[PDB]
Amino acid sequence: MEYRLKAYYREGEKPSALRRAGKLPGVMYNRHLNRKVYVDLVEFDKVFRQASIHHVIVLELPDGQSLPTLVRQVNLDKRRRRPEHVDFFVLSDEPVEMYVPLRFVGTPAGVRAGGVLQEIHRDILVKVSPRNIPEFIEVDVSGLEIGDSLHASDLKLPPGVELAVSPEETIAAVVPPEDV
Amino acid sequence: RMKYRKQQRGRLKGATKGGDYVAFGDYGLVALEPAWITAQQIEAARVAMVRHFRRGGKIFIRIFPDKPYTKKPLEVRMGKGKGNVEGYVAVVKPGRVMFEVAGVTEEQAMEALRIAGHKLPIKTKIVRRDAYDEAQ
Amino acid sequence: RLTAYERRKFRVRNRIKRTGRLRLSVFRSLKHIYAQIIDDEKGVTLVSASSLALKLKGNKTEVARQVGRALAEKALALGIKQVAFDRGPYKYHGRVKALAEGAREGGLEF
RNA sequence: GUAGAGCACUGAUAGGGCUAGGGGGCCCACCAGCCUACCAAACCCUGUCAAACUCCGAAGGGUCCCAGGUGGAGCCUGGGAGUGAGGGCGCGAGCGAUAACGUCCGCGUCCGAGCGCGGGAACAACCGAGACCGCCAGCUAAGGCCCCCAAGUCUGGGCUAAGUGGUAAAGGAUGUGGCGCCGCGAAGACAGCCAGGAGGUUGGCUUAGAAGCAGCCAUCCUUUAAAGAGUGCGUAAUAGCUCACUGGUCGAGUGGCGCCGCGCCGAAAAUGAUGCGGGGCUUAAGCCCAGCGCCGAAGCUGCGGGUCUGGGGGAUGACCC
RNA sequence: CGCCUCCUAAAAGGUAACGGAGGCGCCCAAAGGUCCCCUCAGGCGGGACGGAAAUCCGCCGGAGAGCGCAAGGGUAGAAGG
RNA sequence: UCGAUCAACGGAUAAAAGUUACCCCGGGGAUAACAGGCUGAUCUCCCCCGAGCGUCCACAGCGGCGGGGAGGUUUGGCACCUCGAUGUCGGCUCGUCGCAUCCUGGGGCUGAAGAAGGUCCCAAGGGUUGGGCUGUUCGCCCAUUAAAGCGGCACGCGAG
RNA sequence: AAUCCCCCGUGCCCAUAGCGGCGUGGAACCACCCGUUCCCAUUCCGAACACGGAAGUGAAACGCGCCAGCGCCGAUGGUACUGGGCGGGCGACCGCCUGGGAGAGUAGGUCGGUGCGGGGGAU
Repeated sequence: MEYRLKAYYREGEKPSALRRAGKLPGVMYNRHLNRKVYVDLVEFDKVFRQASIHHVIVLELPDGQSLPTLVRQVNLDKRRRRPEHVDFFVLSDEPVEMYVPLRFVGTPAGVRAGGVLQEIHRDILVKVSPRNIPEFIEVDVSGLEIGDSLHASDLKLPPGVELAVSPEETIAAVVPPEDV
Repeated sequence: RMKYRKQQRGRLKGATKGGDYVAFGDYGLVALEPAWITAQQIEAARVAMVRHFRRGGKIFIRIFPDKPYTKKPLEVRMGKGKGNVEGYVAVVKPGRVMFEVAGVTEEQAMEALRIAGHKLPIKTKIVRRDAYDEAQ
Repeated sequence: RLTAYERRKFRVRNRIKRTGRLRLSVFRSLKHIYAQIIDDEKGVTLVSASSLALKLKGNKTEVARQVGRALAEKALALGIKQVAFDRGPYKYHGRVKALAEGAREGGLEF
């Protein structure tokens, strides 16, 4: 869950001041209708942090107009961390650009195996799924060694289907400690 | 080190900021106040880590042996073509995304870094994955 | 692509640089054929050559020479008095040699 | 078109997927199979760099015309010339060790050549400021006001207390104070307390001994103070010890990791000592933010004078603006 | 220790350095004129003497092959064949 | 319109090499050499981390790898004082300060029984021998000794 | 004559005028098409260029419209940069005031808009 406090003024001087209080610039955006609303960090963050929040949208409260949104971009801060501008898109009904949180279990044959461990490359999926993506899209296997690897092909796609990604290209693979 | 089959003799000198950040495994060592760092020192860390980590499951990388540093002569008087190639290394300056894995699962990795860099050569910090990142 | 199209754009750009003010654009082939006059892309375009008023599709590169001489005088007065040249999708021996002589009288006026 | 930037131009290069070039491959005359052991043109994805790479691209600077445009410069013609090597500071590239009151070039200031005053202790070039000459006149810069010495030992709100003031890094720490955060089961807390520290817990090897307190893992059960697959003093196993628990005892707040601003350790010298000196640490101090106030320049105003230059009345002067 | 090219000239232009790099002190009698035609390397697929790479067929391609000679500019809307 | 590395390329001539510790005249620390200065190369001393040795024990004794300062010595960098003048070595004689202290003591530590070593922090108090050979200070060697230190001051000393 | 519309040419705009996918037209265009003595032509062939004409067809070149997969376009915000004035630090260097303020990065964007001659398409 999310919400915020808008910017009548915008661009530079303002976002800076924001920062000053403890507010970072925020872009509220919906298919070609745009408004600069501004970020109260602390909380902002707890929220973001959920991360489940960054992968699977949430609802925000502005003025009193409860609406659906996610981050489609973000300027997180050079010299350290935290940000420089947080970016969200509220959706109508056709969400195609989806980097849905992805989980898969490489049930043993990996590290309990030849020492080799499994490297997670994809871990998430930017496929398609209009106003319909879980907090957890997932897949599984039982091999993590030899010179073994698997990807977008093997994949195994659930309910709100649609691969906006590619004909396989490394969800994960296993490498040796000092070989196997 | 490795800056093999270069192409030229030498660089020059400056420094100020760049583009290192991400994550890449969740066992991260990020610089902060540096500049160039000996490809060697570098390997140092490499070692440090590698060894600590029960000595097997691979770490990853980060910067490179990048440039050719020259003290030219040996100690002469100065006016050589400034020639002489000699020490090769990294050029990372604004807290950089230095990325090292293994499967330590813990403040164990911590230590690994701890020394690796404590060593290495600067004011620096370390962590994990904190604000993902979306590409095309 | 760039190949034959260029056959074209080449006679093009060269023709173009050429500058004695006007150029007629002949056009090879049978009913296809027909030639229209132009100058600087001021925007304008003097007169139009030969509306398919067929005279002898026969062995007539002369169907040609005719439509030509025609256009020749057509413009000749069509647009009071002037001098220049033209395009051509080829050398002057057949269809095109023809539009040529046509023009040829167009200017010759005898 | 450098900074930035980006990577498709070229060149780098790091973990990745596919692929062949070295290969096991023998079935060994329709001579083709897995493995893959392969360098990968590659491969896309994940990755960051380039003054002499760049698909993007400025921050200004360049300049043509119109307009500001008088200080006062602006222009052309002309005779009298001096330097033709200089350093410093700031920014931008060289170089040098990214060393030097080094040396190379450039934008600016500079200092000489005026740069004579303030000044920061005293210091050619670091902040202030242009001295034509007066004043036993007043307003100010910078930067100052306990004193040595002009100027509040002002007020207000803090934070250090080591003397930091009064040069230093790597890095170390139950420093000091501050977050913005964690434990409060008054089903009364933690260090302090009391007692029990429970029976199968009794090889698995080794059993000379594990029968938690010898090495290669065990991760279950009953059972209540709630339960130690026993964190620990140990030898011959074993036998004894503190809580890791009450359980009761107490209860009422406890042990933390990140991010903060102010200090200590780290940092040993050569005639003697030192923040300028006296000095001073809740004004006297110092660091930070708050506001007032007076000091102090040949700098600025007010009595006046000298002087040249445009113009103004040019009578010789002259006077005045 | 003369000249051309690239960097540093820091974006006008334009500048040292015992600063980086690297070429020329030929010729081409026809690479000198103009008219007419043509149009790359390389990738792939299929083929006589092949047989990583000729020669021919079949597709593909901001043109990265090309232009005596080095670089840089250009540039096949050819200066290129 | 021809001859021409006049190619140190703007090119004095056509036509030119040397050597001076035998030397001599002009000015400049706008150039070396001494030392000084600033830098620190650095070497010396110290300080971090720990791979790792120390049967067992990381750190009693030790440190891989890499890292971080102090100081003004050694081998160097520069050019301003100095070229109307600053005598450079070795030694002598009289030395003066300094501590990372050698002998001294005070110490915690030990892989410390004792004794004896060795391992750091504190502290300069006095003290810190003769010869040999070598112009050499350094050095190696003889004999002891409680011990027979490192070094600052143009590597102190020619107005001694 | 001088209305828009179908077009065959032939013009400015450099890839939303592209690749490629589905469609679709010849009546009239126009293309391929027929054949070659004759213009004139292939260092081989009229392959192309060319001459020489009914046809046949609309496959192929071909014009619009739908399709955005690749490609091309590529804002709002946002940071880096920095023109200029001031600070904070021995330091490499950090930071503060005032105008300019690309890139990439989700948007979302497109499968051209039109100059003129004209066969002509609709008394």
